[PDB]
Parts: sequence; C-alpha cells; structure tokens
Amino acid sequence: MHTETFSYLPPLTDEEIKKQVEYILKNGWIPGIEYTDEPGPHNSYWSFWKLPFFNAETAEEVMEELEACREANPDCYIKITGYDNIRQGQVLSFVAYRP
Amino acid sequence: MHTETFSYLPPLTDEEIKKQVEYILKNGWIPGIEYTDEPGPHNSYWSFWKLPFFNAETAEEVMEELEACREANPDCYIKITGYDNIRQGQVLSFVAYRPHHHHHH
Amino acid sequence: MHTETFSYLPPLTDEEIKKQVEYILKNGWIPGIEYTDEPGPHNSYWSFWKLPFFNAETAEEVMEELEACREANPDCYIKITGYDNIRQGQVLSFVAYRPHHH
Amino acid sequence: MHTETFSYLPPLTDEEIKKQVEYILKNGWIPGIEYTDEPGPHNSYWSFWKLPFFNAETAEEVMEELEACREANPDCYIKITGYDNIRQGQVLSFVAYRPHHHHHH
Amino acid sequence: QYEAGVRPYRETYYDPDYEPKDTDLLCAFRITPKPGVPMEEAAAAVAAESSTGTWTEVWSNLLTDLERYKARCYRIEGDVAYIAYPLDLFEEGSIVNIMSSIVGNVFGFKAVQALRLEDMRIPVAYLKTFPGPPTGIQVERDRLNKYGRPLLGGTIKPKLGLSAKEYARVVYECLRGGLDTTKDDENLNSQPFNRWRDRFLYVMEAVRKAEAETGERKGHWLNVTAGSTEEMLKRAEFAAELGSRYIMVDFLTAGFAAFASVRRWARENGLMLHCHRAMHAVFDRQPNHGIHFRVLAKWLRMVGGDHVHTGTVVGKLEGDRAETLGIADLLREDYVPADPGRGLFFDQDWAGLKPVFPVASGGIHVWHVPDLVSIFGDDAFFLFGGGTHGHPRGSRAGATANRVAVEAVVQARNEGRDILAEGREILEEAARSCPELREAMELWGDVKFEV
Amino acid sequence: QYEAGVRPYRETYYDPDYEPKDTDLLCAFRITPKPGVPMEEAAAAVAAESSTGTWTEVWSNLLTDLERYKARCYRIEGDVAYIAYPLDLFEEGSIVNIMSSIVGNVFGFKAVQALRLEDMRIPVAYLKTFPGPPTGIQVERDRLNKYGRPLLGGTIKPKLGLSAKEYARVVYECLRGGLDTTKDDENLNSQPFNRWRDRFLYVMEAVRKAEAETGERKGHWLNVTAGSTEEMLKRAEFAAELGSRYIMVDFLTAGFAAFASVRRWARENGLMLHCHRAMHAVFDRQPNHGIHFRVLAKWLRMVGGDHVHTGTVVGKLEGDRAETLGIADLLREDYVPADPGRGLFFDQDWAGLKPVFPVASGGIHVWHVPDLVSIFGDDAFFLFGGGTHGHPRGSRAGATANRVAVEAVVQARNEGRDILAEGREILEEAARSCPELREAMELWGDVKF
Ligand SMILES: O=C(O)[C@@](O)(COP(=O)(O)O)[C@H](O)[C@H](O)COP(=O)(O)O
Ligand SMILES: O=C(O)[C@@](O)(COP(=O)(O)O)[C@H](O)[C@H](O)COP(=O)(O)O
Ligand SMILES: [Mg+2]
Ligand SMILES: [Mg+2]
Repeated sequence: MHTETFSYLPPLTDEEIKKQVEYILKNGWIPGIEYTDEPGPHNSYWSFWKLPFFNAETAEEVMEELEACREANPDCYIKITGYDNIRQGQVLSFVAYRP
Repeated sequence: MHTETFSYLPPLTDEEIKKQVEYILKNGWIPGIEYTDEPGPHNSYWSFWKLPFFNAETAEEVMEELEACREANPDCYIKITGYDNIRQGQVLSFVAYRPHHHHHH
Repeated sequence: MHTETFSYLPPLTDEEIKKQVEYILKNGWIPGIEYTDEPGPHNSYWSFWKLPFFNAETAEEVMEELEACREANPDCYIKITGYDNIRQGQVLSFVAYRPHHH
Repeated sequence: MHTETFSYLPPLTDEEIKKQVEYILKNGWIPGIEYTDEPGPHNSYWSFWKLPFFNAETAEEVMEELEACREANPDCYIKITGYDNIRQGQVLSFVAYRPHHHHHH
Repeated sequence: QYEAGVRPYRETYYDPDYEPKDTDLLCAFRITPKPGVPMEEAAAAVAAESSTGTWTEVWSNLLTDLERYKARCYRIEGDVAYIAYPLDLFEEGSIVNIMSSIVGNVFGFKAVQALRLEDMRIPVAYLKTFPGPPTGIQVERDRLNKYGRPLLGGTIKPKLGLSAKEYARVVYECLRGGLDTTKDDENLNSQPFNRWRDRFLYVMEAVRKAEAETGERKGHWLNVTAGSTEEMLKRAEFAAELGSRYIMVDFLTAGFAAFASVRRWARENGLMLHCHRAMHAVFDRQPNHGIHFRVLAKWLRMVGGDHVHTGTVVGKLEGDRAETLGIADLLREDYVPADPGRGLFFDQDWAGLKPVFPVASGGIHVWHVPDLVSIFGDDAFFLFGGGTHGHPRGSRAGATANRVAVEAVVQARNEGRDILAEGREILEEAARSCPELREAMELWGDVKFEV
Repeated sequence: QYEAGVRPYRETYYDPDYEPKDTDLLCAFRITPKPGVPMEEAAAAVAAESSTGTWTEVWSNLLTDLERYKARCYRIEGDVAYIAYPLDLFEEGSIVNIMSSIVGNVFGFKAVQALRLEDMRIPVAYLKTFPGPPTGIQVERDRLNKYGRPLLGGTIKPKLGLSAKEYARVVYECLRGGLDTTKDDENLNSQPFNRWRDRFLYVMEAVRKAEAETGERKGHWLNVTAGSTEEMLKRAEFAAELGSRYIMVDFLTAGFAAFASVRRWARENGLMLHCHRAMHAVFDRQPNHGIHFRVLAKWLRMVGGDHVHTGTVVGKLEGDRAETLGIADLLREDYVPADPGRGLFFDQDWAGLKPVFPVASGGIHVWHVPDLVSIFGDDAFFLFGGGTHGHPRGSRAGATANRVAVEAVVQARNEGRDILAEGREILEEAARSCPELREAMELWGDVKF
C-alpha cells in the first residue's frame, strides 16, 4: 500500500515530519491530522483527529497532537494535512505513521 | 356550393325564413346576419351585417335587416345565425339568400 | 391596402409630407425614398430610389426627389423613410404617394 | 451500529422500556417484538418474535415476551415495535436489547 | 345594440345574495379601498378584474353567460371580502393559472390601495385535478425506517464558499454524528467555487459513508434549483443516477411551472422532493398587502412537495404560533376546519392527497427542542445549520447534541412528562450522559428570539 | 480550534470603507429594522444571510475565503443600505439564483420588520452571461414592417368565458379594424370553456384573414402560460406550426425557470415573446416592502422578453410617472445613469443586450393618447381592451378609433405641435374625418382615473 506524497521515500522520522509541519505553518496554511484503518483508493474521507488546527501557532503543538493520535490509534494510518482556505484546497498531505 | 343546414331543401321563402327566426327568438337565442362572397370550407368568419341583434324582439325586425343586407350585397351569400350565449355556441345557422349565379351553373 | 404609419389618416398633402421630412431632418435622421408596385405584407424590400439621402440638408431637396420618383414611377406606391444609424433602425416610414389604381 | 429511535440515549432499563410499551398501548397501538443479527440499513424486515401482539392488554405481557425473546436470542438485537393500523404505519420502534459485543468494540 | 359605457363594478360583481357552490373556489381578501371608494365597489373591482370583467361594458359580454362565469363578492365582513370563483374559470392541475386569476392584476388597482389574500377554499372538484405529494409522511418514514420522533436535518454552512470536497466533509461529519439529513442552502446552485456536478458526486459519497458507518439511513437534499427547467431536470437526473433519496427545489424562485415539471420527474424516478420556500416573505410578510403563506402552503401541497418549510415560531425568522399551527394542519391533515383565529377563513378538504412534512429551520438550537416538539409533534423535520456546525467541537458533536436533545424530549413526552413545564429539566437530565449536548446548552443558553 | 458563539452580524458583514468593484452586484435595500436594532446591524444581517453567513459562528467558515466571498454593506444613507455581492457568488445566466440569494430569506427575519429591494446594479460581466430579448425592439419592428409610431394592441374581453370560435371573432374584428396585435388575457390559458388548441387555431385564421384584408402584418399574443414547463413548450410549438409571429407568457406566475425555457424555445423557433407581469403588484407596490418593479424589469430584460407591461400612469392601475420614465429607459436604452429623482439608484450599463418594448395597458381610451405619446414616445405598445370592444359600435369601430387617435397625435407631434397643450384639438380635428373616433370621444369623455 502506497500512501501518496513521500510514500516512495523512506518512512519519515519525527524530525522530518516536523519540518513538513513547519512548511505548512510558514505558508499560512492550516495543519490537520486524519487517521484510518482503510487507507485505500476508495476512501476519500479519513477520520478527523479533532478539527483542523486553525489556532495552532507552532509545529510542536501539531507534533503533540500527532503523538496523542498515534497513542489512541496505533492500528491506524495517520496523515498530516495542510489546507489553504484561499484556494479552498488541500496543499500538502502525507502519512506520518503507519501501523 | 352547399351551405350547411337547410342547403339540401328548396331555397327558403321569406315566410319560411321568418319561421326559423321565430324559432330562434322563441328559445331566447340571439339572431344575427352575416354575408360573404367566399362561402366555402376554409372560411369560418363571414362578414357581420351589424352586430348580433341582441335587442331584437320580433322576427319582423330581423327580416327588415335581411332585406337591407340583400339589397346592399346582392352578389353575396347571406346567412341567418342563432347564437346561445348560455352554451357559447351557434344553435342554428342557415343561408337565407344566394346570389343569382348560384342557380345558373 | 393600408400602408402602415399614417395610413388611417386622410392621404397627406405635399405640405403635410414636407412637415414629416422636416421632422426626419430636425432629428438628424437620414431621409430615404422607396417605391413598389407590390406593397403588401409579403414585401420587406421596396425598391430604393437612389441611395438614402445621406447628404440632404433641406426638406425641399427630398421633396424634389419624391416628385422625380413619382414622375418616373406613377404606377407605384412611394414611401418616405427615416433611418437612425446610431440605433441601426428605421425610425419613420409612411406612404407619400399612391397610384391612381389605389 | 446505531439503531434509530432512542439509540442516542443510554441503553434503556426494563422500567424505561415498559413505559414506552405503556405509551404504545395507551394510544391504542399494537406492540410487537422483532429481532435480528443483521441490523443495518439494508435490512427492512427483522424476524418476528410471534405475530404483533394484537391482543396484548398490559405492558407486563409484552415485557414477558421481551424477556423470552432475549433469553432465546442473546446474540441478536431486539426491538419493540408500535403499529397503528389506522394509518398503516409504525408509530414508534426502538431497540430494547443489544448483544454483548455491541458495547465492547 | 348594447349598453356601452362605464358602470360601477358593484352592479355586476357584488352579489350578497349569492350562495357559494361546493365547486366554487372561494377567496378571503383583506381590502383597503382608496379613501372615498366604498368597500362594496372595491371588492367588486377585485372580483371583476380577476374573472371576466374590465373597466367599461363590452359588446362581447353578451356572447357568454356572465351568470355562469363571473366571480362575485358574496359577503363583506369587516375589511374582509369573500369572493366566489366558478370552477369553470380554472385550468385543471395548474397553480400557475390560479395565480394568474386570483393575484394577477387585482393588487395594483388605483381603487384598491392595499390588498391581502388571507385564504382560499380549494373545492374538491378542482383539488382532485392535482396529484399532491409523490411520497407523503408515512411512505417517507418507511423509506427511511425512522419511527416515533421528529427527524433531524441541517443546512450546510457557510451558505456559499466551500469547495465540493470540503462541503461533503461537513455533510459526512453531520450525518455520522446523528443527523438524518443535510441540505444545500437555497442559494447554493452551481457557482465558480462549488459546481453542482462536483457537489452531487462528493456529497453522495459522504452520505453512503455515513450510512455505512452509523447503520442508519441518510439523505442529503441536493438542490436542483437552476436558471431553466431543462437544467433543473438535468440535475435531478444526476441525483437519481447517484441513488440519492432526495432532491431539493426552491419552488417559488424557480417558480410553479418549473416546480410542476420537477414534481412530474420525481414521480417518474421515485425520489423524494424537499421544497424550500425562498422568496415567500417577499409576498407574505406584511399584514396589509400580499399573500399569506397559508395560501402558498396549500398550493405547495397540491403540486406535491414532500416537505416544505413552515417556520419555527421561536427562531430567527418571523412566524406566529397560531398561524404556524394552522399551516401545519393544512399540510398534514385530511380535513381542516376553518378558524380565523389562525387565519383559516375556510374549511379545507384534502380528499386523500398525501400529507407534507413540515420543516422547522432557522436560528434554532438545543434549547428550542421542547417547544418544537410541543408545537409540531413527531411529524416534522427540525433543521440545525448554525446550531450544528457552530458547536464548539464542530459538526459531528453538534449533530449528536441535536439528535440527543430530540430523543430525550420524545422519551420524556412518551413517559407522560409535561415537556413544556419540564423541557429545560429534561435537557439538563439528558446532558448528564451527553457532553456534546451540555456544550451546546452552555454555548447558546443566552441566545433567544422574541415570540 | 475556533471561536464558537454568536457575534453581531456587523462585525463581519458591515464595512463602510469597502469600495465596490465594477464586477460586484450592488443592491439598494430599504430597511425598516425591528425597533432597537441599529441600521448597521440590520443591514449586516441582510448582507450576511443573503451571501455566506448565519446566526452563529461556524468552524467551516475557516475552510473558505470569506474576505473574497462575503457580501458586505458598504454604505448606508437614511434607511437605504447598499450591499455589494462578489461576482463569484452568482450562477451564470440564472435569475433564479439571483433571487435565491438576494430575496431568498432576508425578507422574513425578526430583526428586519420590513425590507424592499429598490434597485440593483447588475455588473456588465454578469449581464454578458444572459442572452437578453429573443427579438428586441429593432428586429421586431423589422419583422412587423412598422416604423414611426406606437404600436396598437388590446386584450380580448370578457377576460374569460368566450368559446374559442367566438373569441377569434373578436380578434378578427379588432385586427381588421386597425389594431396591430391583440392578446389573450393573462388568466386565459386552457380552460373548459376555451381550450388552448382550439383557440390557437381559430385565432390564427383570424390573424391571417385580417392580414390579407388590410395588407398590414398582424399578430396575436397567444398565451402559452400553463401548469408545467412541458405544457408551455407544447403550446409554443403549436403556435410556431401555425405561423404565429407571437406567443405570450406570464413570466412571474409561470416563474423564472420556466420563463427561461420559453425564451430559448421562442428564439429557436422564430417566435416573438410578449411578457405579462401578472402577480407583480403583490410585492412591488407598497413602498415599505417587496421588490421594486424596476428590478423586475431588469431581470425581465436579462432573461429576454420582447415586451413587458410598464403601466400607463393615467389608466386604471397605479403608476408613478417619474418611476415609469426611468423604467422605460431601463428597458430601452444602452446605458442609464443614476437619477435619484426617478429612483434610479445606480448607473446601469446594458452590455449590448437588446431592448424591450414598454407596454402601456389598462383602463385607457382615446383621450389618454396625447399623454401616452408624450410619456413613451414611439417605442411602445398601447393596449385598448375595454377601450376597443366597449366602443358603441363594437370592436372593429373601436380599433379604428384607437388607431386613428395614435396616428393623429403622432402626426401632430412630428409637425411640431404641443400635443399636451393641443391634445383635445388634435383629436377633435381627426374626429372630423373619423366617426368612429368621434363616438369613442363622446362615450368616454367623462372617464378619468
Ligand atoms: O438560509 C438559512 O438561513 C437556513 O439555511 C437556516 O440556516 P440556519 O439553520 O443556520 O439558521 C434556512 O434556509 C432557513 O431556515 C429558511 O427559512 P424558513 O425555514 O423560514 O423558510
Ligand atoms: O386584465 C387587464 O385588466 C388587462 O387586460 C387590461 O384590460 P383593459 O384594456 O380592458 O383595461 C391588462 O392585463 C392590464 O392592463 C395589465 O395591467 P398592467 O399593464 O399594469 O400589467
Ligand atoms: Mg438556507
Ligand atoms: Mg389582462
């Protein structure tokens, strides 16, 4: 099972994941976390972990939520998202944790 | 050129016409007079001789208008109409005058 | 045979026609003259008498062309037109002369 | 697996169930019991536990049948139905028993 | 040959001896004459100019039977003129024709300064030339498998501006949190930021996913409202191809002839028809002039909408309790007696046409649920748009709060509790087992509209 | 992850520093707030609830660009709020969509006890998504071969109750007497006493007979208004098969989606499209609430009607002369500047759309002709229903009286006479040659509104 962006690279370390979150934040985009046990191509709507983090100011806040989602859902794929409300479109999405 | 009701009977005398007008009036229908030089099946609207005689009370009044119409339009077919506003439809129409050429072909 | 605008009024005198030509000119419209021997409702395109009078400055000019058209075409209906190039439409059209057989 | 009316409230006690049965009976509607191991949105016809209780007079009689159904079918969802023959339609249906696995996923 | 000239309208069109026939269409008009115009003449002008008459006598009146065809004002009571219209005047099955006579010109006469159509008695002989709803309350509940409670819905917000994909995300969160249905805003049709085909596809993916995850049947009221009838039918077609249970039409902005086209389509294709009353308040808000909504509601049930919005009484849009109860009866019952205290000047027989679901929507939240259940009973939809997505934890939590509120009030009512006197207590009790509900109660506890 | 709760609408939807873009759709709303609600909050409520907003903040607002999409009240003058709507909010070519936003729910809010849409600035970029009239004034005059005077019409009376056959007798007498056109009443559709197929057939016999007899092109506005769009299109189809130059639709009672369907069908089948404004006064009459007719007139010109009724000012139905003069310009001109003295709140560019004929109808007779020519000029229809069939000698004579009156007054105007100061004398002069007109003048000489 490939998981779209960065799936053809080695699994990301936490440091590598944080840098992508920093990029989302630097560009003014909204970071979010979603998870699922059915990551295949039929599935357009993974489960939200809370809401998109409209209020997040630092990458560290997002990584704490990722770790909390990982601890609650260790059998799920977990993806980081970045949303641009000016284009009404997701601008970055990649899997941060695989079960 | 047949002209619908009574067209297959002998041409009506004035006394026969008047009895038909009496039938129209006695049933409360409106007598009228129309005329044309094009009486065939494509012509649904002959020319009014005045409006329908809403206020006619006697057959004689109608016969006087028929006489005036046939003197004014001797080259035309002239029909008596009998209209029932209660059903919105003609209840009797027949030709009362045919021009000379009709009977000489 | 009715002939559209002014057809339900008494046939116009030359003086009445000229007043209508003066109205066309006063408004900056282009007077024209057209004529036909088939004036009925099937006919959208009467014969032009010359071109529309783009350069006419006086009603007398148009009236002279009307008389010239009538002398050449006494068997015809003759109408006066006024054209507005800013609306791209005719703004007045009426018959000025009817032939004897009318 | 939500099961429609009252599914978003805490699972009903027997006393809560009985009050709903009393509501059905007091309005002259017909209580019934149905059960299934396939409760989802493709299943319009659960299994009858006996016919609808046309002759039931007390809520207690219905509660005794619910007890019998849940002892016979502990692996099934069991619903109470309330039918109004005057409108030809269910007027209340709710699940009264869910199997053990429901609460342990 | 006839009596030409102008006569007062009352000579022909005011007849207080006239006995209405069971086949006549009857109107109750609240009339404000121009000062100096007698009520009898003003009422006769309305009767004349909505039936057979005009401003001067015409020869051709004598070619028909005005005794058969004229409308006539047969009673004036206070400022209300009662006018009877013979059956023969109307085109079978055509609301459009009703409007073209009853409200065509008579609201704009110099002689009548203000005019309010309050009610109309549709006679059975004319009513049964209309098909009524294609589905009806009971069949809809059977299709949804939902019995014994009000049904939950909610408009997606923001009204406009979401992409199709994120629009359907909101739908998914709402439906999987316990709403039965969601809907397009009345003004969401097809626009640069959200084109209809994209929305219909993504929304139905969300509907299917929520149905599979919750176990409960779901629907979304896909808005087919469009600039032409052909385009509305194309959108309806695609909703049917995707297996939607529902389409939605703004029946007054699209208009009645296109509405009738969609209703015929809905019968041929088996989808249920949600009707939004956008623009109704342009016609029905003021008490001195216009058409009261109860008339529009009758017309709606005749063409055959399966739902229509009726107002909430307690929410953000105007709606008086008595009039709303009358409108609910007109939509749901087989026979409705008159009651002018509710604005029903006539009795209305429905002769077996199916009932329409009332839909209460607009500025409502959990605290309104006891009043809403008290007003409407089980057979209504309650819609929470802002009241769902404006939950502190978002749309899933918001849906759950609203669903639990309705279920708790229904349970309490069935146990014999007084849901008006105990409504707040019932919600407080339910909130002890449902944090989503508690959060909603706390957020909106001070938000009240005048009633 | 967001700030939940209710905020005043004015915090997001009132922006008095906003400068309207030439692509925005602008509305002039007459607002009567509920007492105690400030104008700014009432205006912002209308702007919010007609665009993107609702009654409480929603998390999903942050998934889009409300700065780009929201409507906003940008100026308030007295009780008039100006609200600007971004072009992207609207569905191209859909009046139905315009209404569903601008007039959808905001007239029923408790916070706003009365509301009237007085005017709308339709931006050129949105106008170009509409086709406009299927024929338009210039092409219609070309199709009729009629130039230089108002055109004559008249509604057949009694409104209802004539058989199809006798109905077309009245049409024949009117057209042969000099009316250019006749029309079905707005409420004459297809009924037990007069079904539409029979009426269409007989009327076209009458139209053809009058055209042959007079030599002038004729038409009759055959009403296709019906209960469903499919039925209207079938009626339009039959009118086209019979060679009618015209059909007619009640565009408000049929409604705008069906109207658009009929406009397309009419254009593709060579039919000109008369539009009757039945129902308009339900909501365009009272100055405190509803939609002004000038807005309806703009929408009518966009979908595409060839004519619409505008009122007479002097006849039996209410009309305001200053408002009517502005509406006539909105229907006919390429560009109409703002004019507070006619209630034209915005400049309106028409983006090259074709113009619409004003139609003056209702309670008028020969004595009104000087005023009507003065108000409307040549590019209008004047309709005489009662004023034709109510002539002492019936409809042919009435038609002749009305045609002569119009032509006489046009002739006098063109000669430079003051048709208002000399109106009576112009008519008296023409009646010297026209007994029909003398009889009409005598009958109705005391009838004024
Ligand atoms: O556009 C709106 O305001 C709504 O979506 C409500 O949103 P909220 O749920 O967020 O209030 C509904 O269309 C109105 O309730 C319709 O009014 P009515 O039902 O009276 O016709
Ligand atoms: O029904 C009628 O009253 C009319 O036929 C006029 O009959 P008359 O010619 O006999 O008066 C027209 O429809 C009105 O003029 C429409 O009003 P408006 O033009 O203001 O939309
Ligand atoms: Mg809405
Ligand atoms: Mg009319």
